[PDB]
Amino acid sequence: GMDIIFYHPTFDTQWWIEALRKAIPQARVRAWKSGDNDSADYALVWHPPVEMLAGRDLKAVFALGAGVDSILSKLQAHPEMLNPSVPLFRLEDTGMGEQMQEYAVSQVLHWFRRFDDYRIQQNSSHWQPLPEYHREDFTIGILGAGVLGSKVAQSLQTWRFPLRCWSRTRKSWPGVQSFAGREELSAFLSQCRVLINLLPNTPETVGIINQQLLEKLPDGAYLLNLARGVHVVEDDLLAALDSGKVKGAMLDVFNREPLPPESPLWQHPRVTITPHVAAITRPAEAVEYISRTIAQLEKGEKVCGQVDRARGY
Amino acid sequence: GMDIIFYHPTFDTQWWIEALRKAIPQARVRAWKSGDNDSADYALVWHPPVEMLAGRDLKAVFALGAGVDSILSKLQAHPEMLNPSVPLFRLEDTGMGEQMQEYAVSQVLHWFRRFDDYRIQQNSSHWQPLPEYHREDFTIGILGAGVLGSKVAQSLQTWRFPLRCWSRTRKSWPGVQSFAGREELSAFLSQCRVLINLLPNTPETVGIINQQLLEKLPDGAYLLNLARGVHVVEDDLLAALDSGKVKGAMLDVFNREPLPPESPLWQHPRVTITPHVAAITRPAEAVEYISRTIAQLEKGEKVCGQVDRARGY
Ligand SMILES: NC(=O)c1ccc[n+]([C@@H]2O[C@H](COP(=O)([O-])OP(=O)(O)OC[C@H]3O[C@@H](n4cnc5c(N)ncnc54)[C@H](OP(=O)(O)O)[C@@H]3O)[C@@H](O)[C@H]2O)c1
Ligand SMILES: NC(=O)c1ccc[n+]([C@@H]2O[C@H](COP(=O)([O-])OP(=O)(O)OC[C@H]3O[C@@H](n4cnc5c(N)ncnc54)[C@H](OP(=O)(O)O)[C@@H]3O)[C@@H](O)[C@H]2O)c1
Repeated sequence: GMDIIFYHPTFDTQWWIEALRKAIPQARVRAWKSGDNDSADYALVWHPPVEMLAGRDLKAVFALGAGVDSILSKLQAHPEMLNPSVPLFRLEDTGMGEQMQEYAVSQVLHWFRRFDDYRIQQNSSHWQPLPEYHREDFTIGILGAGVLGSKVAQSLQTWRFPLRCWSRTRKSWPGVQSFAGREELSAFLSQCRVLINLLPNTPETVGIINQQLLEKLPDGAYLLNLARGVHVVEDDLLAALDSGKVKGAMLDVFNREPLPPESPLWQHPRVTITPHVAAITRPAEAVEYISRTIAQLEKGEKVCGQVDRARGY
Repeated sequence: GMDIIFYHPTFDTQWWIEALRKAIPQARVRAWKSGDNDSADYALVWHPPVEMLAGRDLKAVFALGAGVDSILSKLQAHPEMLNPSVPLFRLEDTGMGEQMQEYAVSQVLHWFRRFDDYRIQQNSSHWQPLPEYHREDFTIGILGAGVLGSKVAQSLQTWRFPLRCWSRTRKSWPGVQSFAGREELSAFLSQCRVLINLLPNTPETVGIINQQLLEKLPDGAYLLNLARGVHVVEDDLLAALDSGKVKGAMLDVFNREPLPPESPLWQHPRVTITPHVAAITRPAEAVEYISRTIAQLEKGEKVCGQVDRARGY
């Protein structure tokens, strides 16, 4: 027997309540409303009101996304919101791995096969075969080598691209050269024909894709920003696009979302925009992950997807 | 010891001569010019003049492409051109398998992830997440189930799309439903959300993608024409694009190449054009295939890539 409280600003709350009840048939599940200070064992949340969590000795909180910068930022502003005893979990993969693979493989191949150049030629009804690019000139760098970065690297290794990754700690993936820490970032960047961002938003990574980073990339590089908008200094990117340093950028996330209509990114010729849909939260998969994790916690088994609040992700 | 004659209208003849000499060091290799009636054992050709082959009792002819409709059409007009004793080979895969996989996977995923819809929205600086498509609604049909069709099917099976193929004779690929012959074509087409053309050009397949074929596809279908332009009745395709039957078409080949500037395909909003570059002939790989095949022929080993002139491919 357990009590679960659920809160999400826009999802179908009734659907989630019914799905959780079936997946955890001993659970009593309820939508949280202001004033509800009754007991709860677990909370499933996205942009929770401070009142929902403050003072609660919960057994766990599950954030309904892969990224937790929104909740950690709220906690820094409202230290009373989550007691230090409460473990915080995020959604680990739950179908977002495959979605990131779909997006990255499609667009890496799109650029590798010069579909952007052919489109420009098509606009003028101009027929012209172009030289083939070669894999040896198309090293792919993955900024962030975690749950999603590993999946993307694996799918691209299938296509025989040279690969490198960047993280805080060394990785062991065969055939993927691992770079670690800020002291190795310039060497990492030097060969990245395509730079794929899959970092979390933390104080240590804000603004990392800036003028100084972009200048270290090879000429005619491509940027795929799949992580958070705050990683990219948008005016520095525009300057690199305008100079020809960056040949193309595909961006799924932005400093402000929805991306305001005055942003020059919308109409810039070498930019492709998607509205934070690279890997969406699928409710059924989230319910399965959460129910399995609660069961593991009850059995004293090791759990993977716990957030380290001191580290920030 | 052997004599090889080489002819190609545009490739780097001197490079090919030197590469063949190194790959087959007992071979005497020469570029063919009008008037050369000296002896030859093997001919490597693309759009050969009739005079180059007429009357020659060659041990084999190698056509420097995957498709042989150009040479077979010439032979039908000039029956003296190739003696019936001369076996005809084409390029089998030689890197074109992987190239077709790159093209098909990139674009299938592009459509599956609604990048064409997001681009339309981007053109108006409009932010709007769209519903996910689901694999169960995205059956991919491969028209032609040969060397290249099998490779494309295999790469797409990796992504868990439902798959079906169409050919003259039954296939055994696990997880790919095999349809065979014109009597089964309407059933094949009924579920194809994406139709990928990898047929050869033969009298039996000319014009197959016409009004009657397109009307049997599901609504909002996609066409990827990677094979020959003569397979598609361009005015029927335009009508299906204009009515909304076909949501998008990506075309690498056309009835006339270069595609004339008056064609409505160039500027049509849901059409993407590439200039017959889906899988190009790579010289080094072609030289390796040809030298290996000649060695197998000398040893009396079984050879795969022989054209059946009676069948037409
Ligand atoms: N639709 C979307 O666009 C979408 C959907 C899902 C997720 N996301 C984003 O993707 C992010 C990644 O998700 P994930 O599940 O892969 O996270 P994860 O498994 O926590 O991976 C994070 C990775 O980033 C690295 N990292 C963190 N701080 C770093 C630093 N200061 N220097 C170098 N590397 C650093 C970590 O290094 P270690 O391996 O050394 O710890 C780790 O490899 C989320 O945080 C979210 O923002 C976006
Ligand atoms: N850059 C380009 O755009 C590019 C590059 C390379 C090749 N191509 C094109 O791709 C074509 C395919 O190459 P490939 O190497 O895969 O050829 P292949 O191995 O000969 O495959 C041909 C396939 O088409 C099927 N087929 C032939 N006639 C048919 C009919 N009347 N009804 C039903 N199915 C029929 C065959 O059936 P069976 O299996 O029953 O014999 C076979 O599966 C070439 O002929 C060329 O035109 C284009």
